[PDB]
Amino acid sequence: QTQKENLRKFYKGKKYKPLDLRPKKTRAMRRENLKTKKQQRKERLYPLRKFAVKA
Amino acid sequence: NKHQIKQAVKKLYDIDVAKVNTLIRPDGEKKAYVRLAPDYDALDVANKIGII
Amino acid sequence: MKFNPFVTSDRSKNRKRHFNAPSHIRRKIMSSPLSKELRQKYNVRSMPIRKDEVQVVRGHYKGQQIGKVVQVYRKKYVIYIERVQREKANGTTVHVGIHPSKVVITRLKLDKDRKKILERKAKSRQVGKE
Amino acid sequence: HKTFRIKRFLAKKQKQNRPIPQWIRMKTGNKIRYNKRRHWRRTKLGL
Amino acid sequence: TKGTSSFGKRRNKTHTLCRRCGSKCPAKRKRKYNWSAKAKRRNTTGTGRMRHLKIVYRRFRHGFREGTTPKPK
RNA sequence: AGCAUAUUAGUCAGCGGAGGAGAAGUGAACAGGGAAGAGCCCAGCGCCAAUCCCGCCCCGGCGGGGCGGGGACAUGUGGCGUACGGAAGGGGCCCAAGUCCUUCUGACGAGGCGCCCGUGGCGGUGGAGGCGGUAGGGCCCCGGAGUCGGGUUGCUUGGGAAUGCAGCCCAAAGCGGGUGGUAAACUCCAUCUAAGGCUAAUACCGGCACGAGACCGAUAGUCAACAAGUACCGUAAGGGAAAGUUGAAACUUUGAAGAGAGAGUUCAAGAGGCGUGAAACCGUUCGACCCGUCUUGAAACACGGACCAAGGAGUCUAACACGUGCGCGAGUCGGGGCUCGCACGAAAGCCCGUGGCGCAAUGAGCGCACGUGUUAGGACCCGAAAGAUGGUGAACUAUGCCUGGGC
RNA sequence: CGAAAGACUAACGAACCAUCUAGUAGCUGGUUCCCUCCGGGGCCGCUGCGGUGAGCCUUGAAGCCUAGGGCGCGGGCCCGGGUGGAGCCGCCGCAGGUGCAGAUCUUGGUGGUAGUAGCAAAUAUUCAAACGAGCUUUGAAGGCCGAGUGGAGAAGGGUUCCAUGUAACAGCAGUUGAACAUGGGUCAGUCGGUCCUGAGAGAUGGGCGAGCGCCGUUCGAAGGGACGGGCGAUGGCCUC
RNA sequence: GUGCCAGGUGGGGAGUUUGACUGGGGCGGUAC
RNA sequence: UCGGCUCGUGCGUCGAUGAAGAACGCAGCAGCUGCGAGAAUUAAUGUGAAUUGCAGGACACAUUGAUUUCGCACUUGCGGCCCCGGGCCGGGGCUACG
Repeated sequence: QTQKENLRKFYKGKKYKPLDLRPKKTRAMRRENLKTKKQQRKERLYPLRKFAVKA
Repeated sequence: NKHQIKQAVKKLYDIDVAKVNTLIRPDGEKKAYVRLAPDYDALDVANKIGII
Repeated sequence: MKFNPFVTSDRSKNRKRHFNAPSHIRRKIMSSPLSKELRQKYNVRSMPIRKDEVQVVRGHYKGQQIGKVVQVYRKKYVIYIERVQREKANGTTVHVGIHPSKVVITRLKLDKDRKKILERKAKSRQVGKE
Repeated sequence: HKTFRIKRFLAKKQKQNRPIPQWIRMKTGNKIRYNKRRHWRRTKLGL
Repeated sequence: TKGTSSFGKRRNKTHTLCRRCGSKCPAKRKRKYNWSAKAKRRNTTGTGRMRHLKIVYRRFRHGFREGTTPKPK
């Protein structure tokens, strides 16, 4: 435990680290909010409105 | 293997080894006969270890 | 009547859970009532039995004599008491197992954990009363 | 003439041909009364 | 002499122990068929130790958390 | 009732590829009513490399900012824009009330106070609301080619001069092309815009974790309530059991010994490593042919039946017919929705009449229930010789080869 | 595969294994309570559910046994007695995997046969002693095997090997055992494997193939290795 | 030569059929 | 009756960071089960005085505090490259295809 905590402090901040020091969630999980300028402009010009009926 | 067994015996019991014979027993354990150097008495060494 | 789902009320499931309970659950299952004096003092009805001075109120050994608990064999769901015992064939003496629900705790072996457990139970009781 | 793997299989099969310890008969929920015993002539190994 | 006499000439083994399935399954894929469901259930996920899947189930019940510890005393 | 087309059936077996959903975007469609509801993006044509990937410094889904080098890219990246036109919740710990009086018992019963709690009336403990629990609470620009279409072949479909798919040959057009359920020529009309792409009511006999049942109760229910896919069988593919229950609580003497006689425990061993404990089987104390069955005819020299226990064969679904019972009646009948929360409640209650059947025929009462009959399904139960798909074997034997041994 | 007999292909005129498959059968077998009527009724019976019986029960439920007392045309039922030890039944409805003598029925158990068939292939045993509660061991005889009933291995077995100790099994017995129990035992540069390729098996390239894949084994840019020389090997600081 | 279609050949192989009545069945016959 | 069967609900998570599955091994004194040479389990957290068939835990009273094997090949056969230590031996890291 002491060795591995020292190793994790050592490799913190490095782009590439040993595989055992990389998170292991699930092969599928290791393999989103980017929008095109077109979609951003569409959202800005036509946002969803809050409305009520029969008033 | 025989080299590893000889080195391990030398380091653990601070002794010299003449030769090592090995067999694998019919129960799956490996038995080693370590013949010591002539200038070492296996009886005294065994007493030091605890056997005999 | 039980209304909460995720609670079984099924006989086979209840019995399986009871008979395969881990020891830390068997601790609270093996609980005994406190005497009237202790119940009045601590405002607590029952406590898990510890390795305590108790009385026997059911069975062949029921009576007023007070004996110290000497063993809590949670595997067999019985406690051994100081003088509640029997003679074997060869004359040796063996303890007779008593279920904790048939014993009344007259004196508590108190430590910090026991005192904090009693305080927790009393505070919950007084919150409920209010 | 044996291989290492066959000999290890035989050793494991030998270490399983012993009677149950007697004290296991004294346990709280014991249903066993004796040992899956194998005899070299009566039953043959899977080889 | 096709019976008892011929049974005495049995000295050479056709089969030996397999290094993958252990039975007395070199193809990368495993031999399995739908016409023998009994054989399929004799060897399937859950008949072994599952020495990695059970831990996966336990970790799923908590969201696959890692890099954290319960709060120290 | 044969059988070849057909059916079985685009089904079983076989192969490939996933996701939490996927895909889509004999005998069907459309319209109608609901559940849900969501729309979009390229290429192309145009204008303006405006685009993307890969050392230093500063802030457990490796991103953001600054600075400098390399590459991709003009055989085309990016912005505008594509038919509707465009541009200019988990985990942990807790919380009510009888072990009151008499009494039964080996030890929650019975008789009282009905006493006490109740937002609380399953399990354990030697028949319990009064130990765990439970209930409810706490911490101007504008179109996709070997593509459409055509022929032919094979499969496929309800698709019929050919619904879809695929091979081969031919092989496009642009006021064009497809469709308009009968082939074709001419001609009006309607409708959409193929040959590029993305996209959130439904399914779930595997898995994780739960709840429940007019289900089975150890020859039943999973093969498996138990050291069960175990023991065991087969070279192998594979095949595959039987098997739950003591109780409430676990010294003397004969004999070589197993085994007995006393003694002892327990309510009980007339419970002794086993609840109760049946039958078959054994130890001891005058008329009258054998049933079941097929048969014209059975006591038959026709077949099955040594004996006893347990199991064992007309079921369920759908359709139709008739009969009967009930409600309403020219009508009658509610998949979806709304009722606070799911003990009972997957109940019950209420409503959208779309629709079904009936009220009209001819030509090219309803709904509910019960019974009986005829069916399709394993179809009252057991029973072939066969057929098909995919696999395992040349340890016997058959033949060829290699390398040995022998006469 | 067959010097051919439809022979052999793990005890064949189309192997074995699983599935389709509970394949189909105008054919054989079986098809479970009583009474009544013609030629439906069951205060019959079984299991479970809704109601009801201020039902029954450790002062003893179910179940089982009984040359006890009865009822019913009977399907059956009631009561007495025993032993048993924890639940059960009546009535009104509802529901069904609901009644057995047969099926060369399934599973389990048990008879007569019956203390019967039988324990008859390979020449053969005897005397004495010892241990022991009671065919073994020792000695002595007489015999046998005589290309072995001798001494060693391969395949196969897998602890059966050795010692000690001692109900079931060794179709009589056992003081004995390949049985049971406890504990031991297999030592390699030199004896094998390991190395070679033999018949052959089988990757890569390539081809084929819906696909798992399989065809092919020489039909492709298939060399990763050589003492010798200089930059830089300088490195021990240049011997190799 | 290969791919596709067309004609022939094709018990090498596949599937199937090979009536009924009837002084048993077959042969005969038709009382089908 | 701590087992089945049936219905329903929620979720719907495998793998080269090496899975499913197999083998072997691990307890003071076979199986099943649980584990991996740290082997009948270590750490942490919660809980709180047991585990138990048998004697055997000083359980700091701040009761920290009981409860492996399955680069080339499949015979442990044979390598190669780079480091480390001991003088060839041992250790570590690499060396599959697309």
